[PDB]
Amino acid sequence: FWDTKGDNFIHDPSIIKEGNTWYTFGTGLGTGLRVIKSTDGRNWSAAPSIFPTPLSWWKMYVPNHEPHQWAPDISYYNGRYWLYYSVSSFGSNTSAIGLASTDRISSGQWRDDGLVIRSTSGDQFNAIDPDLVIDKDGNPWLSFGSFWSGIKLTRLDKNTMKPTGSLYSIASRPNNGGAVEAPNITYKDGYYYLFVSFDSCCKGVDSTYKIAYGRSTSITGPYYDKSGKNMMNGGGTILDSGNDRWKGPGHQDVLNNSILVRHAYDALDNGVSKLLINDLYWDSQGWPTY
Ligand SMILES: [Ca+2]
Ligand SMILES: [Ca+2]
Repeated sequence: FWDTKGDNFIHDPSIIKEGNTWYTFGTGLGTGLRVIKSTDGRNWSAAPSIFPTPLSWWKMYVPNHEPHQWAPDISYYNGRYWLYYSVSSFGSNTSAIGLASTDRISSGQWRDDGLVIRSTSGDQFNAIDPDLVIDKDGNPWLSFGSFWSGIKLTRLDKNTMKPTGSLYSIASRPNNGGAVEAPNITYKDGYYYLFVSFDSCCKGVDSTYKIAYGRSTSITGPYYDKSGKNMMNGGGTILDSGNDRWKGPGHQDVLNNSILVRHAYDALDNGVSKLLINDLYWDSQGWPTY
Protein backbone atom coordinates (compact mmCIF):
# COMPACT_ATOMS: atom_id res chain seq x y z
CA PHE A 1 0.00 0.00 0.00
CA TRP A 2 0.91 3.66 0.46
CA ASP A 3 2.84 4.05 3.71
CA THR A 4 1.11 7.03 5.33
CA LYS A 5 3.16 9.11 7.79
CA GLY A 6 2.70 12.31 9.75
CA ASP A 7 -0.82 13.29 10.80
CA ASN A 8 -2.36 10.19 9.23
CA PHE A 9 -5.09 9.59 11.83
CA ILE A 10 -8.51 9.09 10.23
CA HIS A 11 -11.76 7.21 10.71
CA ASP A 12 -14.38 6.51 8.03
CA PRO A 13 -12.39 8.23 5.25
CA SER A 14 -13.40 9.42 1.79
CA ILE A 15 -10.68 10.53 -0.62
CA ILE A 16 -10.79 13.37 -3.15
CA LYS A 17 -8.11 15.28 -5.05
CA GLU A 18 -8.33 18.91 -6.18
CA GLY A 19 -5.39 20.01 -8.28
CA ASN A 20 -2.26 18.31 -6.98
CA THR A 21 -3.60 18.24 -3.40
CA TRP A 22 -5.18 15.14 -1.90
CA TYR A 23 -8.00 15.64 0.61
CA THR A 24 -9.25 12.92 2.95
CA PHE A 25 -12.55 13.70 4.66
CA GLY A 26 -13.16 11.72 7.83
CA THR A 27 -15.19 11.49 11.00
CA GLY A 28 -14.55 14.63 13.00
CA LEU A 29 -11.95 14.78 15.76
CA GLY A 30 -13.74 16.66 18.53
CA THR A 31 -16.43 18.53 16.62
CA GLY A 32 -17.56 18.54 13.01
CA LEU A 33 -15.69 16.71 10.24
CA ARG A 34 -11.98 15.93 10.01
CA VAL A 35 -9.96 16.91 6.93
CA ILE A 36 -6.31 16.14 6.23
CA LYS A 37 -4.31 17.15 3.16
CA SER A 38 -1.33 15.80 1.25
CA THR A 39 0.90 16.93 -1.62
CA ASP A 40 2.44 13.53 -2.44
CA GLY A 41 -0.18 11.10 -1.08
CA ARG A 42 2.18 9.77 1.61
CA ASN A 43 2.64 12.73 4.02
CA TRP A 44 -0.58 14.07 5.53
CA SER A 45 -1.17 17.18 7.62
CA ALA A 46 -4.16 18.64 9.43
CA ALA A 47 -6.65 20.85 7.59
CA PRO A 48 -9.50 23.09 8.77
CA SER A 49 -12.39 21.03 10.08
CA ILE A 50 -15.87 21.23 8.57
CA PHE A 51 -18.66 22.53 10.84
CA PRO A 52 -16.59 23.84 13.78
CA THR A 53 -19.90 24.83 15.39
CA PRO A 54 -22.90 22.48 15.21
CA LEU A 55 -25.63 23.27 12.70
CA SER A 56 -28.92 24.39 14.23
CA TRP A 57 -31.20 21.99 12.36
CA TRP A 58 -29.18 18.98 13.58
CA LYS A 59 -30.89 19.37 16.96
CA MET A 60 -34.22 19.12 15.11
CA TYR A 61 -33.78 15.63 13.66
CA VAL A 62 -30.98 14.24 15.86
CA PRO A 63 -31.25 16.21 19.14
CA ASN A 64 -28.88 13.93 21.07
CA HIS A 65 -26.27 14.07 18.30
CA GLU A 66 -22.63 13.59 19.19
CA PRO A 67 -20.49 16.72 18.71
CA HIS A 68 -18.41 15.06 15.98
CA GLN A 69 -20.09 14.08 12.72
CA TRP A 70 -19.40 10.74 11.06
CA ALA A 71 -18.54 9.17 7.71
CA PRO A 72 -18.31 12.01 5.16
CA ASP A 73 -18.42 11.47 1.41
CA ILE A 74 -16.74 13.94 -0.95
CA SER A 75 -17.01 14.06 -4.73
CA TYR A 76 -17.20 16.49 -7.64
CA TYR A 77 -20.25 16.25 -9.89
CA ASN A 78 -22.28 18.60 -12.10
CA GLY A 79 -19.76 21.37 -11.54
CA ARG A 80 -19.68 21.39 -7.73
CA TYR A 81 -18.31 19.45 -4.77
CA TRP A 82 -20.85 17.46 -2.76
CA LEU A 83 -20.19 16.54 0.88
CA TYR A 84 -22.61 14.05 2.43
CA TYR A 85 -22.22 13.55 6.18
CA SER A 86 -23.96 11.82 9.08
CA VAL A 87 -25.52 13.16 12.28
CA SER A 88 -26.23 10.45 14.85
CA SER A 89 -25.35 8.80 18.16
CA PHE A 90 -23.40 5.56 18.42
CA GLY A 91 -25.40 2.33 18.47
CA SER A 92 -28.46 4.53 17.99
CA ASN A 93 -31.00 4.76 15.19
CA THR A 94 -31.96 8.44 15.42
CA SER A 95 -29.73 9.48 12.52
CA ALA A 96 -29.81 12.02 9.71
CA ILE A 97 -27.68 12.51 6.60
CA GLY A 98 -26.90 16.11 5.71
CA LEU A 99 -25.31 17.74 2.69
CA ALA A 100 -22.61 20.39 2.39
CA SER A 101 -21.40 21.89 -0.87
CA THR A 102 -18.71 24.15 -2.30
CA ASP A 103 -17.23 25.14 -5.65
CA ARG A 104 -13.64 24.66 -4.44
CA ILE A 105 -12.49 22.77 -1.35
CA SER A 106 -9.48 25.09 -0.93
CA SER A 107 -11.83 28.02 -0.27
CA GLY A 108 -12.96 26.37 2.97
CA GLN A 109 -16.43 27.88 2.50
CA TRP A 110 -19.20 25.27 2.58
CA ARG A 111 -22.90 25.87 1.91
CA ASP A 112 -25.57 24.21 4.08
CA ASP A 113 -27.72 22.13 1.72
CA GLY A 114 -29.99 20.68 4.41
CA LEU A 115 -31.32 17.29 5.44
CA VAL A 116 -31.00 14.46 2.92
CA ILE A 117 -32.79 11.58 4.65
CA ARG A 118 -33.73 10.84 8.26
CA SER A 119 -34.11 7.63 10.27
CA THR A 120 -36.08 7.31 13.50
CA SER A 121 -36.67 4.49 15.97
CA GLY A 122 -39.63 3.33 13.86
CA ASP A 123 -37.48 2.86 10.75
CA GLN A 124 -35.64 -0.37 9.97
CA PHE A 125 -32.48 1.33 8.65
CA ASN A 126 -29.88 3.84 9.80
CA ALA A 127 -29.22 7.10 7.95
CA ILE A 128 -25.43 7.15 8.25
CA ASP A 129 -22.49 6.24 6.01
CA PRO A 130 -23.65 8.02 2.83
CA ASP A 131 -21.98 7.69 -0.55
CA LEU A 132 -22.73 9.37 -3.88
CA VAL A 133 -22.47 7.41 -7.14
CA ILE A 134 -23.12 8.49 -10.74
CA ASP A 135 -24.90 6.24 -13.24
CA LYS A 136 -23.42 5.01 -16.48
CA ASP A 137 -25.95 7.52 -17.86
CA GLY A 138 -24.76 10.28 -15.52
CA ASN A 139 -27.50 10.43 -12.90
CA PRO A 140 -26.79 10.60 -9.16
CA TRP A 141 -27.57 7.91 -6.61
CA LEU A 142 -26.99 7.68 -2.85
CA SER A 143 -26.19 4.45 -1.02
CA PHE A 144 -26.18 4.35 2.78
CA GLY A 145 -27.02 2.14 5.75
CA SER A 146 -25.56 0.56 8.88
CA PHE A 147 -26.99 -2.60 10.48
CA TRP A 148 -30.77 -3.17 10.84
CA SER A 149 -32.10 -4.04 7.35
CA GLY A 150 -28.71 -3.14 5.84
CA ILE A 151 -27.63 -1.09 2.83
CA LYS A 152 -30.19 1.17 1.15
CA LEU A 153 -29.96 2.80 -2.28
CA THR A 154 -31.98 5.73 -3.63
CA ARG A 155 -31.98 7.84 -6.78
CA LEU A 156 -31.16 11.54 -6.49
CA ASP A 157 -32.45 14.24 -8.82
CA LYS A 158 -29.85 16.45 -10.48
CA ASN A 159 -31.56 19.59 -9.12
CA THR A 160 -31.76 19.08 -5.35
CA MET A 161 -29.20 16.26 -4.94
CA LYS A 162 -31.73 14.79 -2.50
CA PRO A 163 -33.57 11.45 -2.65
CA THR A 164 -36.41 10.78 -5.07
CA GLY A 165 -38.18 7.56 -5.90
CA SER A 166 -38.08 4.68 -3.45
CA LEU A 167 -35.37 3.06 -1.34
CA TYR A 168 -33.73 -0.06 -2.76
CA SER A 169 -32.17 -2.71 -0.53
CA ILE A 170 -28.95 -3.93 -2.15
CA ALA A 171 -27.03 -5.62 0.70
CA SER A 172 -28.25 -7.27 3.90
CA ARG A 173 -26.77 -9.68 6.43
CA PRO A 174 -29.59 -11.36 8.37
CA ASN A 175 -27.70 -14.40 9.70
CA ASN A 176 -24.85 -12.25 11.07
CA GLY A 177 -26.69 -9.49 12.91
CA GLY A 178 -26.86 -7.19 9.90
CA ALA A 179 -23.16 -6.43 10.40
CA VAL A 180 -22.77 -4.47 7.16
CA GLU A 181 -22.24 -0.72 6.72
CA ALA A 182 -20.14 1.90 4.93
CA PRO A 183 -21.28 1.20 1.34
CA ASN A 184 -19.75 2.72 -1.76
CA ILE A 185 -20.74 1.92 -5.35
CA THR A 186 -18.75 2.43 -8.55
CA TYR A 187 -19.34 1.64 -12.22
CA LYS A 188 -16.65 0.08 -14.41
CA ASP A 189 -16.95 -1.72 -17.76
CA GLY A 190 -20.63 -2.58 -17.57
CA TYR A 191 -20.78 -3.60 -13.89
CA TYR A 192 -21.57 -1.67 -10.71
CA TYR A 193 -19.30 -2.67 -7.80
CA LEU A 194 -20.73 -2.26 -4.30
CA PHE A 195 -18.04 -2.28 -1.61
CA VAL A 196 -19.14 -2.68 2.02
CA SER A 197 -17.67 -3.17 5.49
CA PHE A 198 -18.44 -6.31 7.49
CA ASP A 199 -18.70 -6.85 11.26
CA SER A 200 -17.57 -4.69 14.19
CA CYS A 201 -15.63 -1.46 13.79
CA CYS A 202 -14.77 0.35 17.05
CA LYS A 203 -12.84 -2.31 19.00
CA GLY A 204 -9.40 -1.07 17.95
CA VAL A 205 -6.71 -3.75 17.68
CA ASP A 206 -9.40 -6.34 18.48
CA SER A 207 -12.03 -5.11 16.01
CA THR A 208 -13.40 -7.55 13.42
CA TYR A 209 -13.67 -5.32 10.36
CA LYS A 210 -13.59 -6.56 6.77
CA ILE A 211 -14.05 -5.19 3.25
CA ALA A 212 -16.31 -7.11 0.86
CA TYR A 213 -17.49 -6.35 -2.67
CA GLY A 214 -20.09 -7.43 -5.20
CA ARG A 215 -21.15 -6.79 -8.78
CA SER A 216 -24.43 -6.17 -10.59
CA THR A 217 -25.28 -5.24 -14.16
CA SER A 218 -27.98 -2.93 -12.75
CA ILE A 219 -27.27 -0.28 -10.12
CA THR A 220 -30.20 -1.64 -8.09
CA GLY A 221 -29.86 -5.16 -9.52
CA PRO A 222 -28.87 -8.21 -7.48
CA TYR A 223 -25.27 -7.81 -6.34
CA TYR A 224 -23.34 -11.08 -6.47
CA ASP A 225 -20.05 -12.58 -5.30
CA LYS A 226 -17.37 -14.48 -7.13
CA SER A 227 -19.33 -17.41 -5.65
CA GLY A 228 -22.65 -16.08 -6.96
CA LYS A 229 -24.05 -15.22 -3.53
CA ASN A 230 -26.49 -12.32 -3.37
CA MET A 231 -25.29 -9.55 -1.06
CA MET A 232 -28.85 -9.43 0.32
CA ASN A 233 -28.23 -12.88 1.85
CA GLY A 234 -24.83 -11.97 3.29
CA GLY A 235 -22.94 -12.28 0.02
CA GLY A 236 -19.53 -10.65 0.07
CA THR A 237 -16.16 -11.66 -1.34
CA ILE A 238 -13.60 -10.37 1.16
CA LEU A 239 -11.06 -7.97 -0.35
CA ASP A 240 -9.19 -7.28 2.90
CA SER A 241 -9.43 -8.87 6.35
CA GLY A 242 -6.19 -7.44 7.76
CA ASN A 243 -2.63 -8.51 8.44
CA ASP A 244 -0.39 -8.67 11.51
CA ARG A 245 0.15 -4.89 11.55
CA TRP A 246 -3.17 -3.44 10.35
CA LYS A 247 -6.22 -4.95 12.03
CA GLY A 248 -9.88 -4.56 11.11
CA PRO A 249 -9.80 -2.56 7.88
CA GLY A 250 -13.03 -0.92 6.86
CA HIS A 251 -15.17 2.05 5.90
CA GLN A 252 -13.48 2.09 2.50
CA ASP A 253 -14.07 4.31 -0.52
CA VAL A 254 -12.84 4.24 -4.12
CA LEU A 255 -11.67 7.17 -6.25
CA ASN A 256 -11.50 7.25 -10.06
CA ASN A 257 -11.69 3.42 -10.15
CA SER A 258 -8.01 3.26 -9.25
CA ILE A 259 -7.63 4.20 -5.56
CA LEU A 260 -9.23 2.50 -2.55
CA VAL A 261 -8.83 4.39 0.72
CA ARG A 262 -9.50 2.78 4.06
CA HIS A 263 -8.98 3.13 7.82
CA ALA A 264 -7.20 0.37 9.73
CA TYR A 265 -6.17 -0.09 13.35
CA ASP A 266 -2.42 0.06 13.96
CA ALA A 267 -1.41 -2.86 16.18
CA LEU A 268 1.95 -1.13 16.71
CA ASP A 269 0.35 2.02 18.14
CA ASN A 270 -2.36 0.91 20.62
CA GLY A 271 -4.90 0.42 17.83
CA VAL A 272 -5.47 4.01 16.76
CA SER A 273 -7.06 4.09 13.31
CA LYS A 274 -4.70 5.30 10.57
CA LEU A 275 -5.13 6.08 6.88
CA LEU A 276 -4.42 3.28 4.39
CA ILE A 277 -4.45 4.02 0.65
CA ASN A 278 -4.03 1.46 -2.12
CA ASP A 279 -3.98 1.56 -5.89
CA LEU A 280 -6.98 -0.59 -6.84
CA TYR A 281 -6.65 -2.98 -9.78
CA TRP A 282 -9.00 -5.38 -11.55
CA ASP A 283 -8.33 -9.00 -12.49
CA SER A 284 -9.12 -10.83 -15.73
CA GLN A 285 -12.83 -10.92 -14.78
CA GLY A 286 -13.03 -7.25 -13.79
CA TRP A 287 -13.16 -7.94 -10.04
CA PRO A 288 -11.39 -5.48 -7.70
CA THR A 289 -8.01 -6.62 -6.38
CA TYR A 290 -5.01 -4.94 -4.76
CA1 LIG B 1 -18.47 6.26 2.76
CA1 LIG C 1 -17.58 7.85 -2.43
